[PDB]
Amino acid sequence: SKIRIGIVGYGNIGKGVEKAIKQNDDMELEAIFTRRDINKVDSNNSKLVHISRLELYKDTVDVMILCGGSATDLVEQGPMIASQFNTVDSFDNHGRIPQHFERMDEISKKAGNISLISTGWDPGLFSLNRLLGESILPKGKTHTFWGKGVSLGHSDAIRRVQGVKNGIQYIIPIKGALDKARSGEQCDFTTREKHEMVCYVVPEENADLKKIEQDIKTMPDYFADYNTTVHFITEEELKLNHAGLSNGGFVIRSGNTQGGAKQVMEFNLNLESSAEFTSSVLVAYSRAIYKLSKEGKKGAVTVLDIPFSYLSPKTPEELRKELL
Amino acid sequence: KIRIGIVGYGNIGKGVEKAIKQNDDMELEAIFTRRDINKVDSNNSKLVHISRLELYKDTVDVMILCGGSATDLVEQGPMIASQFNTVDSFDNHGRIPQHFERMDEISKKAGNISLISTGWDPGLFSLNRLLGESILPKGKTHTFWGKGVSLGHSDAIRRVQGVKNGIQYIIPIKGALDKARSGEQCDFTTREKHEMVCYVVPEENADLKKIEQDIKTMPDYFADYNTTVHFITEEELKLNHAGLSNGGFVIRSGNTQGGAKQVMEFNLNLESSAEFTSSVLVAYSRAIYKLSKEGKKGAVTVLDIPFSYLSPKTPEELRKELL
Ligand SMILES: CC(C)C[C@@H](N)C(=O)O
Repeated sequence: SKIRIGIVGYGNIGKGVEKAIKQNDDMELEAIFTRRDINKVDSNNSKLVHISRLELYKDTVDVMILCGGSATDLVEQGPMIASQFNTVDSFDNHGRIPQHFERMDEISKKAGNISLISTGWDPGLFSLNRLLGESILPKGKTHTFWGKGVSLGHSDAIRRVQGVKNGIQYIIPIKGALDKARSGEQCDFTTREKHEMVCYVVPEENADLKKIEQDIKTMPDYFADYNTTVHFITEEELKLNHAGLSNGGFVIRSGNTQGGAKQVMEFNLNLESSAEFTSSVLVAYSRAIYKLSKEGKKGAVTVLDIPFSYLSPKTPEELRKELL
Repeated sequence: KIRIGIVGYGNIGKGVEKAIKQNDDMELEAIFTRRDINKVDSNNSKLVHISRLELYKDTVDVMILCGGSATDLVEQGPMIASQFNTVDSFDNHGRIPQHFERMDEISKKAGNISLISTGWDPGLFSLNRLLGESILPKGKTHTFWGKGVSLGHSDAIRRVQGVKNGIQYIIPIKGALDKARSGEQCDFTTREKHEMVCYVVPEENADLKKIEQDIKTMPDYFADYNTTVHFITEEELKLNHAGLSNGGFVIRSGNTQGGAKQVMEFNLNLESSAEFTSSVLVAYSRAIYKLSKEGKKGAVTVLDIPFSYLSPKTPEELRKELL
């Protein structure tokens, strides 16, 4: 009697979900729904099933994990899947979450299913800690930094600069800003003080390195506001040391108690593989959604509504005995 | 609007009183002391003798037990829970299963809800231990205790012979902390994570100080740690060791299929441990108030409470601001 999981999208995240499931004995992978012609994408990968056949699994999948491979799926179609299954997604457009919730709630609701939106680390785990922090320390500041990680957008930008063969960009929290937050001295940070950007560029033969550097550093919207460093490297080093699959970040609540005493709470992640971690979180929440659906819960939910006890396959007593 | 009653007025109780002031949606109804009426009327303030607890029925939504004493809670807890929704910070991990059972039985009878073992540990750290092993099933969880007093160990020493008053500190080892943070995965011994430093005021007859080294051999308390010992005057203990600060770390180091290193960390750096613990109790009282109005009865732990219940903001507001 294991939890039957369905995967939609076979990009890095779906690949990770399939992986995570192996680390979860109480779960089985029923199928991987893809758009690519399964016929040519091998056949020994017995779990692969074409997206056109999704509906045929309406009764064999307990939780459908949406790992949409960037397109219309990775934002629009989950609503179509919620109409048929209990789902879990990591919709990451913070500004549009209120709307995504509205829509998903209606569907999952009248369909009698349950849909979990925006889980992962941010949104997801960082969200939970932002809430915990301001809930426990009502008087204070909340600072979220996004650990060393790539920005697809900024990388494409770098590529539009004259004389740039190829390149990559990283956003990195500034240590000095972290140290001050970690100290109880409450304060607000300017954009320039929280994060710095680091680019590794492969120049064309003869290109005007100093020009490229400034073209990137003074680039409006993307870099103008941040201290940016440009390192020039070869195509070999680019491929070897900048796969760009890692990430991390910090959530810090710097506050004071009534008497004025300093109190600091911090939560952070260091991810060698950002995608595999997100997937692991997706799977864990799948366990929670399964329980919830069985309890007969309906509508859309966020990690903000789920007790941590639901993320574990252990019983209530085992937890209170082992972890409390 | 949430009417809070404080039971006990030590450091935590004082802390709850202050924290209530940081919550516009909450009101302090009274502070219950064990002190004899033989005080000074009430000395003004919100102080009320414990004997009058019964009288506040239907005028208190949540009783926050700031008694401070695991053993006292064993009996007093059920007592209160039979009359009010309660919130305590029962900190004896080893006996939490028993406390839950007792509090559960009672609270269900009276139709009330009792939240036990909240605080930073048990409480917040328990939450992260769970989150940690839930997201990274394959890995190792390590908990450290920042640098501060370890109350229990402070009494165990006060029970020693030639000692009449003393204090101890628990201190994480930078070396252990870094390894944990390296996603290297491994097992640590008690002696590898923390060292103990004691400060004791002896002399019950200038008593044998070297036999006071019967503290370093104390089973379950020291001996498992490199325990450094010092002796001082009780003036040098009040104006030098008002150990209010404390902190800790919960590190989950693990690997996802394929061996990629994944590290999660939660830590606290508290200038005033008690006050922090107090803010946690209040935040959770809000959650208990809500569950209460929803009709939940019986005992619960932080593991059963959705984080959204700790905030006075609405669900739509949280999704918009924090999600
Ligand atoms: C839209 C995202 C996939 C990439 C964007 N956050 C960026 O880094 O530009």
